[PDB]
Order: sequence, then structure tokens, then C-alpha cells
Amino acid sequence: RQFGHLTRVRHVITYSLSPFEQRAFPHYFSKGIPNVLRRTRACILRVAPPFVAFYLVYTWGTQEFEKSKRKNP
Amino acid sequence: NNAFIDLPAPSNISSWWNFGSLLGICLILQILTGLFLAMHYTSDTTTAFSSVTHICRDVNYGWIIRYMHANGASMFFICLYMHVGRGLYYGSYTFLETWNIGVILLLTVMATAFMGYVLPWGQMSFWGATVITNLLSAIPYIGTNLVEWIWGGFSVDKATLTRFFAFHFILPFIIMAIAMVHLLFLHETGSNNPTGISSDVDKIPFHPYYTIKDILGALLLILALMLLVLFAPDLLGDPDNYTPANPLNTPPHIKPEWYFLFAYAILRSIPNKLGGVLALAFSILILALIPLLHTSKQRSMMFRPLSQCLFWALVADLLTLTWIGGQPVEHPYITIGQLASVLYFLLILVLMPTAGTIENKLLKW
Amino acid sequence: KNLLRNALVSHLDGTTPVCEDIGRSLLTYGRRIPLAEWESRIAEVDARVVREVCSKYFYDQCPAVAGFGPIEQLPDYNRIRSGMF
Amino acid sequence: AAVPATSESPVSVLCRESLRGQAAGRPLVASVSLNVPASVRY
Amino acid sequence: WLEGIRKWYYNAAGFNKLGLMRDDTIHENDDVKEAIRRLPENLYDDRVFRIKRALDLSMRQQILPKEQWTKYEEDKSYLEPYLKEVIRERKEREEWAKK
Amino acid sequence: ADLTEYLSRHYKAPRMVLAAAGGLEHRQLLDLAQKHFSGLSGTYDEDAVPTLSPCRFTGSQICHREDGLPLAHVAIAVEGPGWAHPDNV
Ligand code: HEM
Ligand code: HEM
Ligand SMILES: C/C=C(C)/C=C/C=C/[C@H](OC)[C@@H](C)[C@@H](OC)[C@@H](C)CCc1oc2c(O)c(OC)cc(OC)c2c(=O)c1C
Repeated sequence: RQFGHLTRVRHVITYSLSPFEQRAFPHYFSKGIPNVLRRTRACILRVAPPFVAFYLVYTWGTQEFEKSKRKNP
Repeated sequence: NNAFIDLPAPSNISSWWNFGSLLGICLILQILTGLFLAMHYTSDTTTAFSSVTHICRDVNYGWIIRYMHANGASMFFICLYMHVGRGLYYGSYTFLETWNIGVILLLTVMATAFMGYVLPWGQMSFWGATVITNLLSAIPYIGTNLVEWIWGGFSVDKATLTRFFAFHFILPFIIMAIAMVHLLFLHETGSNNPTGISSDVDKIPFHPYYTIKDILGALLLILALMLLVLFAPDLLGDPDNYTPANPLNTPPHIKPEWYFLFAYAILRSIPNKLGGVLALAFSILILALIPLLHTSKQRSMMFRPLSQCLFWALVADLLTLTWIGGQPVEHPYITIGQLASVLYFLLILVLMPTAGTIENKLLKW
Repeated sequence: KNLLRNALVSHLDGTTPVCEDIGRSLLTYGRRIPLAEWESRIAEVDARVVREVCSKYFYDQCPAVAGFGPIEQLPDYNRIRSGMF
Repeated sequence: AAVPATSESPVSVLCRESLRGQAAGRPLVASVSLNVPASVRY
Repeated sequence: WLEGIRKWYYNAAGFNKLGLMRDDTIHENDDVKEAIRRLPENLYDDRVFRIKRALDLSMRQQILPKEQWTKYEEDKSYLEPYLKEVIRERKEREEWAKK
Repeated sequence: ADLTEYLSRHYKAPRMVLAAAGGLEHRQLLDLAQKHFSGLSGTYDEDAVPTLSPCRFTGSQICHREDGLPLAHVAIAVEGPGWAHPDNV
């Protein structure tokens, strides 16, 4: 796969600046944090639950194990 | 050039795409530290353990090369599992050749790390050699013969240690050749990306964009490796391997290396010899079936909520199995492990393909 | 230098090109620079001067790039920028 | 030569203004050079 | 109402947030590639730009302003008539190959 | 109105040059100049005097992709010195 033979594109214009003319960290915190927060919130419902379940199974099983090793659980 | 410099790459691949180069680095690191350790290691059972302590105590910087090799093997697996997870989530497995070679790579690295762990001839070395080679005894009619043939005798002994040094020595170079083939098949298609949509309309050159990003990734890998080597070299290891091998006694709380714990939990959950071995083999080989189980009209899970939820359930389940593998075969761990083992195969064989079909329906195609 | 000398003199051939050189030169230089002067300026250029003036304007300087048509293969700006050194 | 041709070759009109001057008026002449783009007049 | 979870799903899937239409996200196999090849200039060029805009947003880990999100009710299958015929043609050939 | 405002501010005697080349004498040219361009304004005033500020150069790139055209055109340049600089030679 070589540039020149990838695919067909028509009517698209792209404007760019030299890396020497611009900042490498534009609005790093001012805009970065909001974006991180957004991304974090957008996925949390899909990522976290299974791990919460793991936590519950983990704490439940460990406690159940200890309790079972003593005279009066 | 054109295999690197002007290689076309998607403009949007994320950090999850850094693990391939990190695996290459883990491989080089293991080969370099490995060769240097091999310059001072002797494979006779009377002197193996001794030669390792000699490396760590008297060879200049022998200790750092050794712990870099030990912890490097752990980093290798962390990266391997991240690499496979990326593939499942983004549908990279549709690159069939690349994917199946990858499965071979996973098995070869597992076999390679197994044999290396046997080399210092500590307690875990010895019992690991015993158990794992014995998996072959599940093969009907000839299984036991295969095991004795591998051992070079009726039990793990000198003949075993010496050939394992040889196998462990050459296998990584074979892995390197297989990895080059892995990349060649990949180059025929170029990389997949987070969207699962062809990126031919927006390719950028690998250099300088990903060369610098890979270097940043390499730096982070080295930080993680060195935090372990310089601040907690034994954290991911097992104290029992600091005890020389004793053929008359298996430690009471013997457990596998952490990266093998999930598979060990699965095998332990089945109270049948052949059944446990078949489940173990299948827990890895099922990766070869993923492509045939793809029902979604879309390649990646990025736009598939239900599939994502089941994907993280699988990761959480492997985390559960890893934890269970580290616990004694007692209540309620026996049952939690059996459920987790069943859930593993159920998510892959039934729930995910089903979520794929439901999502298609919801999109009306 | 020889190519330049020939281009200068052959261009100022005919009343129109000379008339234009007069009008534009007064606006740009504020005077008509005679061929003998251009000759002196040209004669003084040697390999050293060419290296120094080219280095001054081309060497490790950011270029401006414009592309139009089937340009999938036009190099990326960073790659073009690194070609400046 | 030193001077580049008026039009470099390789291998729009929509108004009456841009069309004026397009009609031929003299016999054809073909030129070929060592250093300059070829041309064909008339 | 199924339809209720459908609009919910559409927004949860989120390709609309990148300005994509459902058909822009289909996995490309040979049938799909042939169908894309058969698209008229305008549908092809529009697809290319939407995918390009989406890849760009993905690279910046960004999304479009909500007002620019593809709307569920306005998403239509521009690829369907083409892909359906390509599949029909292949099935016909496969039937003939068995006779 | 835009055109007259533009011409008003820009077409001033001090910004123009009557040039001639050929079989003619400078004295006749000048006399004709005096005869026909004398009434040419030499003062818009002081509130107009259009003056050029320098123009910043930006290392950058503009790519208009159009695979429908048979050949690609590419133009690349660095910032040059300006008319009056000796370096131009
Ligand atoms: C010694 C082990 C391995 C090495 C050195 C290795 C290396 C690589 C490299 C260099 C890449 C490109 C960068 C990237 O996208 O990550 C890659 C891509 C890929 N590898 Fe591996 N690999 C290894 C094991 C595996 C395994 C175990 C699997 C999965 C069972 C696998 C599946 C893939 C797939 C499907 C791709 C394409 C990724 C995409 O474009 O999305 N690899 N590998
Ligand atoms: C895929 C790459 C490799 C992996 C995953 C790997 C893994 C391992 C593991 C897990 C051990 C046990 C470490 C311990 O706790 O002591 C080991 C030991 C060892 N490895 Fe490797 N190894 C690799 C490549 C190599 C190569 C190429 C050589 C030598 C040519 C090598 C030489 C050694 C030697 C001599 C030892 C014994 C001393 C020691 O235990 O540190 N390894 N290896
Ligand atoms: C000559 C070469 C030979 C014979 C190579 C054989 C390779 C086999 C497989 O690799 C492909 C194998 C390593 C891989 O199975 C897929 C692992 C996940 C198996 C994990 C594994 O580890 C254990 C371990 O490490 C131990 O350590 C002290 C102790 C163990 O129980 C007491 C185990 C164990 O019960 C299992 C299942």
C-alpha cells in the first residue's frame, strides 16, 4: 500500500500550519480537561459496572471465606 | 523505507495501537538480557540454581540484567493481553492471517516463558515443569509416552533441564521470525483504526507521526519496567522459587505465574482430567474462532454499546479468574471459579454474537 | 551567471519590454538600473556567495506549499519541512 | 535558452472577450528548442 | 415501543456525533466494496467527506457540536439499493455454480 | 462609488510614471507630459496617502485534492527578500 494508490478523493481542501508557527499545547488545560471529563463520562456506564460487580463478588467471596474458617461465623 | 518511513498509517490510531511496537521492544529486551544471562548460566541440575545466584551476586550488574529479564517477561504479557484486547474490541481480527499468526505468537510466548521459568530450578520451576508437561498425558493411548519422551526420563530431571535451556534459547528467535511474518501480512492491509471504518481517505506517513509516538510509548514501557526492577523486583514473582527444587515436596500454596492464573483457574474448575485440559486448550484456541463468531455489520465496538458492555464483562471476568487462580481450592472460590469459567465461554460463544445481531436489528440492517 | 546575463539582455528586446522595464523599475528601485550595473552585480557572484545567500533563504526555513489535483502522494508538511535541512 | 517559454507544455474559453484573438490569421510555424518550450504560431 | 429504544440506541451508538450516517459505518467486505464502486459521483464524494471528517474528529478525540449530529429521523440508507443488488447478483452466481 | 473612491485614493501623480521607449526624444515626451498630465492630482490630501504595511509570511500548506484532474500541480516557496534587495541577483 503506497501513497498515490490508496483511494479516490475529490473536492477536499486541507489547510495546515508549520509546527514552527504554532503552539504545541494550545488550551491544554482550558480545553483538555473538559474533553477528558466528557470522554470519561461518555464511557463510564459501559466500562465501570462489570468492575463494580467484580468488586462485589471479590469482597463477598473473601468475607465468606474468612467467616467459614472460624468457630462462630 | 516502504515498510517503515513512508508506510501509510491511519491518522487516528490511538495508544491502543502502541502495543505492537511495545511487544517488539519486549522481545528485543528479552533477547538481549537473555543472551547476557546465558553467558553465565549453566543447565546442570547440580549447578543451575547456583549459577543464577552467582549472576545476581557476583557478575557485574548481573542482578539488574536478571530482574530486567524476569520483569520483562511480565511486561511482555501485560502488553500481549492489551494487544489482544485491542484486537477483539476493534475487530482487528478480521485481518485473518495476521490474527491467526498472532494466536500462534501467543502460544509460543507462553511456551517460551514456561520453559524459562524452569531454568533457575527453584521449587516453582520444578513443579511447573511437572504439571505443564503432564498436560500432554491427557492425550489418549500415547499421552504418557509423549511426556516421558519430552522429559527424557520417567520424571523431570537433568535431561529435562538441559533440553529446556536449549528450547528456551532458540524459541524467541523463532518468535521473532514469526512476528516478521505477522507484520508482513498486516502490511498487505495496513492498520485498522478505532472507528473500524476504512482510513484510506486519511492516511498519514508512519514517520514522523508514529515513530515519535512509539518512542513516547517505549519510554513509558521502560518506566514501568524499571519501576518494577529498581523498586519492587520481586513484586510479580513467587517467593517459593527462591527455594531450590525439591522433588519430594510440592509447596502447599503453589500457584502459577500471574499471567497464567486465569487459564489455571479454568482448568482447576473442572473435576475431570481430560475435561480440564480440553478447557485449558480451548480457553486460548477459542481466539481462532472469534472471526467466525462476528455477527455485527460493523467492524469495531466503538459504535456498539451492548457489545462494549459484554466486552468489559469479559475483561472483568478474566480479572475474576485471575483472582480465583490465586486462591485455595476451597468454598466459595470453587463455585465462583466455575461460574467465571462458564461465563468466559458463554460471553465469547453466545452472548457477544447475540449482542451483535440485536444491535444490527436496532439499526435496521 | 551566464544564463542570467543572456536572459536579461534577451528580455530587453523590443520597445514594449524596455518601456515596461522603465516604468516598473522607477516604481520598484526608484531608478532604471543599467545593464552595465546588472553586469557588475552578476560578475561579483561566485560559489561562496551562492552558498551563503541560498543558505540564508532556503536552509532550515519553513516553506509555503500549494497543491491541486491528484495529490495523495504530495509529501506531508513535516516531511517537506525536514527536507529543508 | 535562459528565458522560459510563455507557456510550459504538458500532456478554456467562456466569454467573447477571452475568445477575441483566437481566430488564426497567418500560416502556421512550428518551433523546437534545446532550452525552450516548443511553440506553434497561427 | 421498540422504536423508542431504537432512537435511544442510535444516540448511544454515537456515530451520529461524528457526523456519520449508518451506512458510512458498515464493515467493508467484497459485496460492500462493489456497492461503493457503483455509487454515483455525489453519493461517493459525500461519503468520502463524512468519513474523512469523522476520522479527523477521532484523531482529536473530539465530536461535533450537537446541532451537527446526524439526526436519527434523517438518516437514510443510500447504500442499500446498491448493496442489495450486488448480493443478489452473487447469490445468482452461487446458485448457478451448484447446478 | 467604490471604484471612484479607489481611483481617487490611488491614481495620484507621485505614484505614476509615464514611460516611453523607442524613436523619440525625452524633451518631446516631457513637453507632452506637461501638456497632458499637468492637471493630474498631486495631492489626495494627508488623510489618504495609502501606505503599505509589511505582509507576514507563514510556513504553511494548502492542499486542494481533486483526483478527477489528470496531472498534479505543486508550488512551493520560502519567503523572498523583496524588490530592492541586492540578494536577488
Ligand atoms: C511476539 C508477539 C507479537 C508481536 C511482536 C506483535 C506485533 C504487532 C505489531 C508490530 C503490530 C502493529 C501495531 C499495532 O497495531 O499494534 C501488530 C498488529 C496486530 N496484531 Fe500483533 N503482535 C504480537 C502478537 C499478537 C497477538 C497475540 C495477536 C492476537 C491474538 C495479534 C494480533 C494483531 C492484529 C489483529 C493486528 C492488527 C491491529 C490493527 O490494525 O488494529 N498480535 N502486531
Ligand atoms: C520471548 C522471550 C523470552 C521470554 C518471554 C523469557 C522468559 C523467561 C522467564 C519467565 C524466565 C524466568 C526468570 C526468573 O524468574 O528467573 C527466564 C529465564 C532465563 N532466560 Fe529467558 N526469556 C526470553 C528469551 C530468552 C533468550 C533469547 C535467552 C537466552 C538466549 C533467555 C535466557 C534465559 C536464561 C539463561 C534464564 C535463566 C536465568 C534466570 O532465571 O534469569 N531468555 N526467561
Ligand atoms: C517442551 C514444551 C512444552 C511441554 C510446552 C508446553 C506449553 C504449554 C502451554 O503453553 C502453550 C502452557 C504454558 C499454557 O497452557 C496454554 C499455560 C497457560 C498453562 C498454565 C498453567 O501453569 C501452571 C504453572 O506455571 C505452575 O507453575 C508452578 C503450576 C501449575 O499447576 C500446579 C500450572 C497449571 O496448572 C497451568 C494450567
